[PDB]
Amino acid sequence: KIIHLTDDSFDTDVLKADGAILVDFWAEWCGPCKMIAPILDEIADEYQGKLTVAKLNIDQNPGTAPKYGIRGIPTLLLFKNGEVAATKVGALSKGQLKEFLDANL
Amino acid sequence: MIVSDIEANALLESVTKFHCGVIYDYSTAEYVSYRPSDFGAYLDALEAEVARGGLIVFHNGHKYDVPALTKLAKLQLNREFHLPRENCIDTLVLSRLIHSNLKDTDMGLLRSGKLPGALEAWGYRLGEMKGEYKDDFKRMLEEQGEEYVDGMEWWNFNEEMMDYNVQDVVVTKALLEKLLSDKHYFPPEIDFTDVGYTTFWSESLEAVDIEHRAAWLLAKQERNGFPFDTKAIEELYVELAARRSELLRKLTETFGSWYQPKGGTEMFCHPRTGKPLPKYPRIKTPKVGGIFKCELDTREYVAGAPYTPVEHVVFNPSSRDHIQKKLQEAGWVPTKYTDKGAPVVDDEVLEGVRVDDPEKQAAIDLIKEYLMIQKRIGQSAEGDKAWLRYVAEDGKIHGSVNPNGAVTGRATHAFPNLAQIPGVRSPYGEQCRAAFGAEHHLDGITGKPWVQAGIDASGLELRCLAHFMARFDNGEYAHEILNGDIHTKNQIAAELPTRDNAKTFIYGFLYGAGDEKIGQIVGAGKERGKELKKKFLENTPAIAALRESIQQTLVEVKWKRRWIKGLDGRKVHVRSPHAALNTLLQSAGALICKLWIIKTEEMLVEKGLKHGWDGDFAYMAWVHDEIQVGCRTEEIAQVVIETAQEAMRWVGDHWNFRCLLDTEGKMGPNWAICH
DNA sequence: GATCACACTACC
DNA sequence: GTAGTGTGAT
Ligand SMILES: [Mg+2]
Repeated sequence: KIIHLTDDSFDTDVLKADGAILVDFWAEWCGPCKMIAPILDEIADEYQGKLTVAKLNIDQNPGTAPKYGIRGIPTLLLFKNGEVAATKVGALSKGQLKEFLDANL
Repeated sequence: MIVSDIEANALLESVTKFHCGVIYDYSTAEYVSYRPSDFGAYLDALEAEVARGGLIVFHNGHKYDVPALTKLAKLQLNREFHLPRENCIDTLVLSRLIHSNLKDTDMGLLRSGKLPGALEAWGYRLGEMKGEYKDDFKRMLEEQGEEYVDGMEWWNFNEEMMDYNVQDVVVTKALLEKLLSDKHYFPPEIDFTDVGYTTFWSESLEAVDIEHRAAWLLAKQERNGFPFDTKAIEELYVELAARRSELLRKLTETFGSWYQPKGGTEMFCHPRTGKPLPKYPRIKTPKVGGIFKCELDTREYVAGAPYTPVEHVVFNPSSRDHIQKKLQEAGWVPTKYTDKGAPVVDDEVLEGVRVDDPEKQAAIDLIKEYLMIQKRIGQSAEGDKAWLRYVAEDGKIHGSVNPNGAVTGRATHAFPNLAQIPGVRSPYGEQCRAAFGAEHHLDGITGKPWVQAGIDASGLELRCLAHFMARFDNGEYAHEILNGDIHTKNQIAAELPTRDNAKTFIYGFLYGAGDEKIGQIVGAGKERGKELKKKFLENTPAIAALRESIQQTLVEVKWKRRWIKGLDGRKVHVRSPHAALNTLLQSAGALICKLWIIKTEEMLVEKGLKHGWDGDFAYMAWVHDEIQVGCRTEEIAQVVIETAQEAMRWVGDHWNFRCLLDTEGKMGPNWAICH
């Protein structure tokens, strides 16, 4: 259910998409990213048709993150109409994520 | 004999006022203080010691006190004051001769904390006086509530300054007596604090006289300066800067930026077991933050939700770690590592790196060019010691020279180091060397550029070796150098394919060329290099004999003696029995070149030529086996060149050298042409 | 099997 | 400012 983005597919998959898209900027060497990954998998399946969860690995795709001023990871950016609607940084739990989404959707 | 010191308002270049001076007279055993209005009486006292055929002791007087007094006497009193070289003794010069195995802060210009080894105590105190005075001054000001301004402690005379001046002489006297107690340089049967100047130089070891003449001459050389073409370097800098930017533009496109952990406070701990995970990047755990305040909380953090602080890093070609990171990702497997375990990333290694991505392979050449460009920019313009930062108002660079800075007796150069200007054979070397030249100095009367005489000692290292092996081969090697062809002789001795291979091979033994570096001359490694050395030595028994004779005087790692006797009799400290022969060779060459430039200047002056820009010639730089001399006319340049050859022959005869010594001179407008 | 100055990064 | 690495010259 999770969309794996690339720098070259970002503009089309995120900025010009319909409906809400949650983007997770992560790296394999980050402990916290590893913590939330399992959480995002369950969120994608639970919110399908309601939300699209996508991931962008900042090591293999170095061009995008800088444009959004990433300063920490994981960084969850909620996009709506090609604009960043909301943003949270850190390994939130299932509940903090669910309430973050429900609240912003 | 008298010991003395002065305090003035600035460094030699801009000193305008005498603050005070102190004189200790051994004949009366009394200290006398001279305040600002006693300047004329101070000079009178110094001239009275000269009238008696006496001696004047200063610590660093050759470079500062003596020329400062001449300058200040003319400026403040309209008086001509010129202490003769023969009447002056310098305890700093003496210390550098006797304690040549020790470093020193060169009167506080160097941070004592960064020097390796121990430091002689009295000299340490003398070098630190300025800094100690400044701290007392600053302390006293603040105790009274007024602001301290950089350098204000030297603007006016005050009694604290006078007290430091007295202490200075007290310590200089102590230092002096400690140095005169060294029986190797000063015969114990003579009291050197009770003799006239002629006795002092004639009864002390020859090295004492030579080091003072060298320091006197090099102080003059520093004052002369090396004429420098500022505009040319400013234009070279624009060119280099533009190329640097273009290389960076190309390299940053090829090697993209990335993120790295940065600013993490706490350690990442496994969420389930709690096991600390020291290797993971450090994290931060928001103390505040939530989803709602319900009104939404538009803050980025959530209390308890950890994250890893990171920073964006752009590829930096000057970073050998960035280079290593990107090349390994491109498939490079390092073979050479450093003690700290880091992969070696130098030009030789980079030359050998092979990665299959064409663009990244080509980018390695861009990286090597970038490192070289930066090297040039740092030396000429951006470094703390860049030429553009040191060129003075007179259009000259006045580099400092420590006449006996190295253990072997070689001089050291700094601020900036004029002995490390890129050679004409290296990238941009021609433009660098061309910017240093007599042509850039316009005569004070006629406005016409001066000309340059560049003179070097011919193959000095091999002739020194020939000299020392003459005891074993009866001059065979020396005979081959000056009559046959020593290079092809060594080529056969070794086995190397061509003559030039032998020239590289021979210089190799001299300038740290290891076995791998040797075999690497014929296209191989260690073995073909470890065999070439052995073969050479078996076919040149005299060198083997020399080596064993040198070590038998040093070893039995128990030492029989930790020093070798130099050509002028001084002790030359030997660091390793293995470095003994090179220590012996480098020392001989250094002393030969030192006496040579001293004798050359004396003969020119004997011929009636005046040393200085207001005269006929000016020493501009002395770089080990070579001197660059500015000359008012081409005719003088010719005389200097001929005189230098005469002086070299005089030196060879003076020390009964077994190999004939020679020089070669070239006349031109700058250092590029006079190479 | 040499002597020495100095710059640039990375870290405190 | 210090430690580690390299380059500039003989
Ligand atoms: Mg002084």
